[PDB]
Amino acid sequence: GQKVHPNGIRLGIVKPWNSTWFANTKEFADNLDSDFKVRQYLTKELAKASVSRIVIERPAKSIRVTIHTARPGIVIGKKGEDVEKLRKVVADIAGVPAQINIAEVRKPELDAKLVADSITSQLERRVMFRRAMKRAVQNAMRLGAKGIKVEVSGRLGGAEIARTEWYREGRVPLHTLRADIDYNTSEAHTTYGVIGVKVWIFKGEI
Amino acid sequence: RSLKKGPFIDLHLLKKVEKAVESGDKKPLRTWSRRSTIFPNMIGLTIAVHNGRQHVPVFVTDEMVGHKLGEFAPTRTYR
Amino acid sequence: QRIRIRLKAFDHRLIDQATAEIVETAKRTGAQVRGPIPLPTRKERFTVLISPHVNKDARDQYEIRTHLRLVDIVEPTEKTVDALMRLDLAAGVDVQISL
Amino acid sequence: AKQSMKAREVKRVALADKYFAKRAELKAIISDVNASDEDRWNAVLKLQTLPRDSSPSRQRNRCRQTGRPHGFLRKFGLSRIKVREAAMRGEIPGLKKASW
Amino acid sequence: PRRRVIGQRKILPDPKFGSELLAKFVNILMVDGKKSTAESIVYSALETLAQRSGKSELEAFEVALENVRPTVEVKSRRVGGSTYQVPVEVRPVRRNALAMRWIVEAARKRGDKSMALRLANELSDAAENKGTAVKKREDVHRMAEANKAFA
Amino acid sequence: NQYYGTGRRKSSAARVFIKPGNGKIVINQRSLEQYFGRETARMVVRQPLELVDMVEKLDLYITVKGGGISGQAGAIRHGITRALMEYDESLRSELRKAGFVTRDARQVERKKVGLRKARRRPQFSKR
RNA sequence: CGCGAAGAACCUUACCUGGUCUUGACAUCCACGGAAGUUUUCAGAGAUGAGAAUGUGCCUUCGGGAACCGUGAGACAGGUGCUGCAUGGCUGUCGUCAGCUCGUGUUGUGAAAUGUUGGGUUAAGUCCCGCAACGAGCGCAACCCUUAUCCUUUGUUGCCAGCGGUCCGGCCGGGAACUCAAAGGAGACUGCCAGUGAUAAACUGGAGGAAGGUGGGGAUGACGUCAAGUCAUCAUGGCCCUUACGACCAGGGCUACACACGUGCUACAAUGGCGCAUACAAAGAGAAGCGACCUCGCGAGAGCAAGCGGACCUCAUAAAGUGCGUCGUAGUCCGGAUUGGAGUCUGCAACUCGACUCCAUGAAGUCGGAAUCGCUAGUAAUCGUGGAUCAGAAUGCCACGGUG
Repeated sequence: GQKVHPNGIRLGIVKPWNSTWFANTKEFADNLDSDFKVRQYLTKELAKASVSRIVIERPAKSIRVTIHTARPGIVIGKKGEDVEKLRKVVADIAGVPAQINIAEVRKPELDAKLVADSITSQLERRVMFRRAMKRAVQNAMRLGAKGIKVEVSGRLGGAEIARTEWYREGRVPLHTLRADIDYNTSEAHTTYGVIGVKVWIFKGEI
Repeated sequence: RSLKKGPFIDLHLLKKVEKAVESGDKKPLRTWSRRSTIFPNMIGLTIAVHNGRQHVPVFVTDEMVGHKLGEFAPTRTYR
Repeated sequence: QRIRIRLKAFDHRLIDQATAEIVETAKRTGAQVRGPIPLPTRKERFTVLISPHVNKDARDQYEIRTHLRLVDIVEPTEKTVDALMRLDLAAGVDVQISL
Repeated sequence: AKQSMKAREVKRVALADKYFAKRAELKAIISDVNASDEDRWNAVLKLQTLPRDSSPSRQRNRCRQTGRPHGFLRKFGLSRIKVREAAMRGEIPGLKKASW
Repeated sequence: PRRRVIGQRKILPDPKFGSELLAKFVNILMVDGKKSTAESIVYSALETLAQRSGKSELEAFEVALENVRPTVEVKSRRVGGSTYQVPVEVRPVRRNALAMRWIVEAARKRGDKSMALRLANELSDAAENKGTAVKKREDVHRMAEANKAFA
Repeated sequence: NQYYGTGRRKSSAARVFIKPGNGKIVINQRSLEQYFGRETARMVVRQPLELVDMVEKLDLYITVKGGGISGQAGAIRHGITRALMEYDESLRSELRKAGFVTRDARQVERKKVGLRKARRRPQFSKR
């Protein structure tokens, strides 16, 4: 069977939204198309910087991007230098005057997006896929993830037929709404087409 | 029907017809305007209207006035 | 003069923090506050086909709730107009102000 | 859709803002109005000579991302497919799954 | 149903008479959830009845009904090819239901003008027992006695 | 004195005031006979005044919004019987047994994606 | 098989005909020239080709650079081209079925087994008791939304019980009770009583309660199954085309019709048709928008023009119902297909091919062979209302209440 998206069923229960601005119907489609391009930019720039999550709010006129990332140093560059040359190409893309922030991520082993990006990276430099999965599971479980499954898919070690090996460890309860199930996803672009990588990460409940 | 504030014709047909009334009748006009109401001033002429490939000769009678040009080129073959 | 503040916002906990600021801010700077009366709540609905090609009965029905609050102020001081103008709330609240 | 077909829906917006939005909104009133002039329209014949893609009728909506003609939704400017992809990440605010 | 042994719903009694058994008759006669116009037809064709068979309006029904009420029916039942019509002694409640239902399928079949005519004449002829609703009860009591063997 | 009840059924919401003294039934400033032009709907607003006594004993002024006829009826029925238990109290025993105290929970089932109505599936074809 | 398509006149468009372009309709890079833009002009079906005017936003260690346009040659672009049997992503399906597994132990040369079976019980591998098993995980259940009772707070644009006044209108003083609105809480757990039962789990009944044994409805779809579906949403490995399979335009086509099937709507009529009066909803939408009042028109509509980003205004008179009249079992005052005439509106444009109105015309059809579908209660049946898509184009789709 097909599963509901575990982020999406849990919005306004235990997960919060990422675009958190109000509009009326004139300017709604435009805000969406701005917020798309401000994310489609900041993903392409900060690929090395290890970015979990780009929140956007819109107070007043102005746009306010928070970034969450494993590596604050490489975004802030030196004296900002890089923060401040992000702002003035963001503030074109919005139209309004901008404001970038940063947060850490303390445990990059427990973010779904970063675990997936990680695994997806290793698969493009031709690492054996069972090692790449199984490192990632161990790493989360020694830093106290209550559980974690990962699930790669489709031409693994350059086979001619697609398969999906997956590998749980601990508890991962996806029909429990109360459960914080950090989830995310990534495509590895290899010489054998794409390989897709899901990652769930239970962290406990309420 | 086009409500009674207008009837309709293309300029490139209107002016090409004013010529071959005024100058004198001739080899037929090649229009693609199928959407154009036959006026009184067009009578007698042969117009050759586009069916989708061939232009098809239409001798404009008195009785045709009011009908559209496209009504006398059929588009689809059938048996 | 009557000034009245229609607050509206997609989150119901975010809006009645922003209300409870404004009811505090007016009372402290010398005014009689009315409300904050709850108006009804536009819930939109979008059904969408869910597969990329065919399967017409596979669907996903979303909603947006828009919560709406009203706060009338009957006695303005000269402070009370500027106390609320200078205030700044969360991003997901939309204020208005009629006169 | 194609790159050509996305380029065509910039071309058709470019015109209809420049022309009809001012200049044909004159002539659609001169072709209307019964209580002023019934002979020197001239304007019906002049409305043809405007470029054909100045009409807003001629504009399709595409999904501002994938360019897909069908499945559009005006509130979001998006295909049903991309609405749902974006909904579930939390990129459309206030939007959740409903039940009643 | 297999597990699900169940109660049943209290119908309101009939507002004119207070007759719970007659409310079931307007329900049976009702079409498309128009209980209104069922009641019009029924209350009418009891006036036309009770007038023309010496009075009592509850009890001109319950004489005509008592006549069509069955007492046995068949209940077809396969043994291994040929199929055995078994007579079975019918319940108290289902007696009325079958009676009421047959009256109305008889009334709905005739060629008088209104329905309140048609009904009145297949409650006349029930009480003086001819017409199609008792020709139904007789051709059910054949089948029970013709297959009395099998019980 | 004014003894009050609310009552509801389907989308109807009746509000029902009970005065002492006499026979009379008002309902959106109309007579009971004017408002309900169906006999079935009349002898369910009166129902609770039968198990409990009235000929000429309490007036009632009532108003009702929403639903249709037999909805509004049932709301009023329930509205009365809340108001009776305000006034007397120890009539609950008899009212409970006819079961007019039970707020009737039945709404319309919503319509469901895939189906023509609440439960009406479309016509299946094997082949 | 009313499926992609939540809406093919042009557009859409991917197809055909003819007419055009070749670093290109779309993007980056370098070179050189011009501020961008504005404004009519004659050819041509149109794409396209030949003409008047105009500033100079900006800084200039003053070269021009940046905004933007054309020209130039190649790196390239482009492809709704092929493969869903190379893929990701997304979906259908068995099936909301109660199952599917693991670790450590044990039995067996071994595949494997045990657990997971047995005795009860449950909607449930649900729970108890047993037993070489002891435990764990994904599922079931719960946690979420909605509906059913009450309480607290808060009263305008919603409300009007008790007060005064009235143009009889909550309309105007006022009221904060009530409905309603939307936040916060309470409530239902086999909790209490009796009996049945291995003192177990549970079951059957009872009380009080708005609701009683998962109270009703949704969301929630285990491991997997069918090389199921989709390269034409998107992404993508490979193959392929590159003065054409790419690109622009006008006209046509996707609406064809000896036929066969699917899914619907309307019927065949007195539980009815037509005419006149008259009552009771809910849920929605609205600024290149909804559009009142009044005036014109038989009508579709038109003219004028308040209000309303909306519990305020508009769409918007719910219809079945009810009362009074009328038709009399007739292919009819049932039925509305078809065709002729005349209009209205949207739109550059209704010929191919839109919807709606008026006058006329008045087919088939008298309840449907073999067969076959849906439904267990506010359900089926029947009655209207709204929405998305949308210039216009709903008998479809999604939603709402009525009767029942």
